[PDB]
Amino acid sequence: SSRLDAELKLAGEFGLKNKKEIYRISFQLSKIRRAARDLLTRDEKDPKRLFEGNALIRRLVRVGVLSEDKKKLDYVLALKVEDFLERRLQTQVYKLGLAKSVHHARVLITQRHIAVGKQIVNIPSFMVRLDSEKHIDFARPGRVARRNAARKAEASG
Amino acid sequence: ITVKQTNMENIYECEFNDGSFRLCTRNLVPNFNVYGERLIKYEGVEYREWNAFRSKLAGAILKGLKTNPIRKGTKVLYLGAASGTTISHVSDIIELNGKAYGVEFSPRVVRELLLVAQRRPNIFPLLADARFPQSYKSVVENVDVLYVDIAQPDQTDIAIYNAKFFLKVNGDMLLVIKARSIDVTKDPKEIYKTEVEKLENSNFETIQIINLDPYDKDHAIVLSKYK
Amino acid sequence: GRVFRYFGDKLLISEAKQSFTRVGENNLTCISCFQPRLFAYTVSKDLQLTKYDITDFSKRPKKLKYAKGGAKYIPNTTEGHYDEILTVAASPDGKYVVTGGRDRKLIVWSTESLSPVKVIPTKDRRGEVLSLAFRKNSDQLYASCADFKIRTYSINQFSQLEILYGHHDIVEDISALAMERCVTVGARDRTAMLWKIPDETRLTFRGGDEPQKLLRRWMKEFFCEGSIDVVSMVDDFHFITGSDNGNICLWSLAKKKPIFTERIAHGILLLQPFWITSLYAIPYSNVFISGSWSGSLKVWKISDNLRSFELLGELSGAKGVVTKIQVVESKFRILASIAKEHRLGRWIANVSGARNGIYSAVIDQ
Amino acid sequence: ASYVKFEVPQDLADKVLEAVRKAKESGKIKKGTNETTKAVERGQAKLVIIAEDVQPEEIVAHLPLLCDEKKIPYVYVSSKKALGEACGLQVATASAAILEPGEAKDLVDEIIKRVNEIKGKT
Amino acid sequence: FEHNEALVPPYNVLVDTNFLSRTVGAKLPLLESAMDCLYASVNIIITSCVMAELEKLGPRYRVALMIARDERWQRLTCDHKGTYADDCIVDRVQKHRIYIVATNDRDLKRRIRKIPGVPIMSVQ
RNA sequence: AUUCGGGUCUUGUAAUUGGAAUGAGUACAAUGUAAAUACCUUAACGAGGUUGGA
Repeated sequence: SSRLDAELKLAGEFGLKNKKEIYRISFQLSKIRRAARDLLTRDEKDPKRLFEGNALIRRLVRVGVLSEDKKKLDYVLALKVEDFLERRLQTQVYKLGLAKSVHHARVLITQRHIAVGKQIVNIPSFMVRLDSEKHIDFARPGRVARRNAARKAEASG
Repeated sequence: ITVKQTNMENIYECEFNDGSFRLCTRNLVPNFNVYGERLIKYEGVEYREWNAFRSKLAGAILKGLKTNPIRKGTKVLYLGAASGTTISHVSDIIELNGKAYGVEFSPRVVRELLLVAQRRPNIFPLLADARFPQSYKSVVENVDVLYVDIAQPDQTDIAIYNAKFFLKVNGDMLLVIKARSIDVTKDPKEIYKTEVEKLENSNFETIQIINLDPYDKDHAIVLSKYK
Repeated sequence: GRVFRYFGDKLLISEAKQSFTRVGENNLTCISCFQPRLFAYTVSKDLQLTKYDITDFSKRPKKLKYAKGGAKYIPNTTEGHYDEILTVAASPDGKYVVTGGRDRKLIVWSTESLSPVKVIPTKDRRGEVLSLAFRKNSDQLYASCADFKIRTYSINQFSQLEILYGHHDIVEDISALAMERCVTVGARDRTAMLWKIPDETRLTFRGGDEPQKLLRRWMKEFFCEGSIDVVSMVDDFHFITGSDNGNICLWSLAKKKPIFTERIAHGILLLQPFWITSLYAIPYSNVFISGSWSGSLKVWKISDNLRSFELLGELSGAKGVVTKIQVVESKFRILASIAKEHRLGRWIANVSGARNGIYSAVIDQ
Repeated sequence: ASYVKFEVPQDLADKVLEAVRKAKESGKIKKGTNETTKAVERGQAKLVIIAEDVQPEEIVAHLPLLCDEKKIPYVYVSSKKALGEACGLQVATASAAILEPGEAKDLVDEIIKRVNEIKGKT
Repeated sequence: FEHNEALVPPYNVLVDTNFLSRTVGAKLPLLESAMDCLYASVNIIITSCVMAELEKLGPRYRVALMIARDERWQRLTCDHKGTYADDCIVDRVQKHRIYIVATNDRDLKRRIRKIPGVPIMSVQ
């Protein structure tokens, strides 16, 4: 069923990113209010449409948001769900070499290692923005990330 | 080794020394290959191996193209002839009787098409922009097949325009849909649907829609008949 | 802590005394001058550190002592360099000179014996040292590195104090005065950043302006910037940057955009601009000097209203790739390290009069 | 330079170098002009990256022509030293190719679509 | 349910005639209703068969037609407008299980659930 | 969904590698119930084992 094949979809996103639950639920609801309140544009350019504009538009974000356009951020309702997902270390920290493959990643995110330019960040679902600083930090030292720096060419997206 | 005919004219399959099956065409210019392809003699007749990973037509065949409108003595207008890979295979298929008109607007590449077209009386090279069929109106004739593989966002529209100039009523159009050069943002599968609709909202009768995967990522080929 | 030195108009630049001193080394990457008997220190890709007496403005720099590193020193806490030395800074107290480069080590040497007294590793496999700057009248050292971090040190503790984060590319150049703060440039991030160490805050200034956009707003009445490469602080409230499109920009801490821009400051030679490869504002004055590989050192004067700068003159004996500029006084003496190559290995087609050594210019009034 | 077909703004150039690094880590890349060539000739490459400061220009001049025949998108970066050093090398490289993007799929798809826009298209 | 997904914004939604009538004579903003529930750009369309059927209804119930002929729904040019609305949508979605269907015809919905990957919308 | 066709092709080791994974104890003063102030925060010292279907 659509319920069913949905309960498929979710499990698809279940490592289309990396989660293990219904943080897909988290991000989901997010997308709602984002849209929702947003989609409640409605309306005109009410000086409100204004602040809210460059406002929610300043969703960008880094690793987050879109790229360069809008206005119409319902695109996100498409993305966000399927985009807001990445961004955060939960995603955009495998896609940077260090992490051998999502799993082999969250584990260091937790397990002390993996730190955002000073200070670790166990919160294994932070968010990224101006990333170039997402190194190991470590402070004999964070091993799994300090030598397996095959990320020395992690020119990815 | 063994070579034998297939459901489609002048298109053959090989049994190999090891037990592999690969497409090939009957070599119009024996002893001579256009890209690096393997030349194969069987019962004193030479065939050119047709690599599916390079040629979209070979791909579409291997993905089960019902009926191929390109055969012996067919007249084709080939939009986006490039270096001559695929067009050389349609030259083999069409034989001296038929004719291929290769339109291509990148000089860097028509350079290498020239070499292919010198050796082959079938092929009539044209350095022109497929967006202006007026600029080759005066060299071409009307045709049976409009084979269209051009990297352009409005590729479909270009194809329809050439069609109402050159495609015979009840002729066929093989149109390659390049998702990533129409829009890298959109889903390839949403693109295939909306482009086909352009053909239908003109008057092309969608016969078959193939997905070129393994062989070509984010590509689909449409076969349809102009009315 | 502002600009109070107005000698720009007094400078007898046209009648400057110019000299050059060859070195047997390949590719000086940096020069550091000490000012209370005056000293200069040079470092090279050839792993040589060299000390000169420059106190006699009548004669060329007098070589006193040298120390050469090498393969022997492969580990990184050995007391010698084994990969390209990229930067050198003399301590304001006269006691220390510290070097750093591609072997991810700071090495602090005594000026007395030219011997390593302490080696402080960056502890990162990507932490190459790209630039050094002491806080003036202090032992506090700032090292800009290739892993996007700026590391701070207390030199008479021989320790690392902290690490600063913000840049999104290599931190090519760093400049500091007397305040506990510094300016850095991030190359391809096209930002300059002002670090207020005690306030734990930082200002961010952005370049990388689209030429089509610039032209579009100029029609209200040029060259693409891909990297901001050099930086120098003129006072505690202003600084200058130099880019690989020839732009020399004057910035105020209060403004988001540059308060003034001199485009293609070193000219061109379809069109390619000369990069700014060297930039030194003499502290709290209205003069600064710029260098490229175009054959001359341009000396500029800042307005008294700090809203512009203007070309004072040229020092045309300076052929080669200028890698670093320093100015000492007693009479001004400009010293500049000249190499056949760019400090960092950026590729340079035809450098005219390519050579290895130290350019000197003595200017009166 | 003349083998450069279109203009790449530095933001994109940096997003390319990033895309390559993540592809070393999580996917499969090819590095060097000959290997890049073979990757195009074989149709394996999804994105081709060409440096702008190649010193005889003609060394990579065949790539735009070749990529168009095989319909593989290509992009420029300004430094060959920077592309090689991205690639996981300590020496320069004139051209490279991404065969499988891995954890850069999203990042690549944005590039192959920005170079479409600043090329024409829609 | 073993169904591989590839849906991308904007969703393509076929609106049937019953839904159109319904939303009209109860003042329900059909367009915004779909953007709300799909939480993304939607292209809202109606087959020629559905709108034809409306056309007949329109002879005594004016108002559905205008909304139904609005650009918001864009016409899907089917080859068979003569086939009941139900069968029309079914034969169009049977080859394109891609499009979402908004219908008040619980009979049409039941037989569409059969096809994997068909979002189904309706008004309570 | 298969009925036969089709799809194509890793998958098992109740095989052999990975770090000095980590957890838990030990001063550790302590924002600190001036005594809670070893229980916090450190720091470390040490330290991985529902359903349906035979």
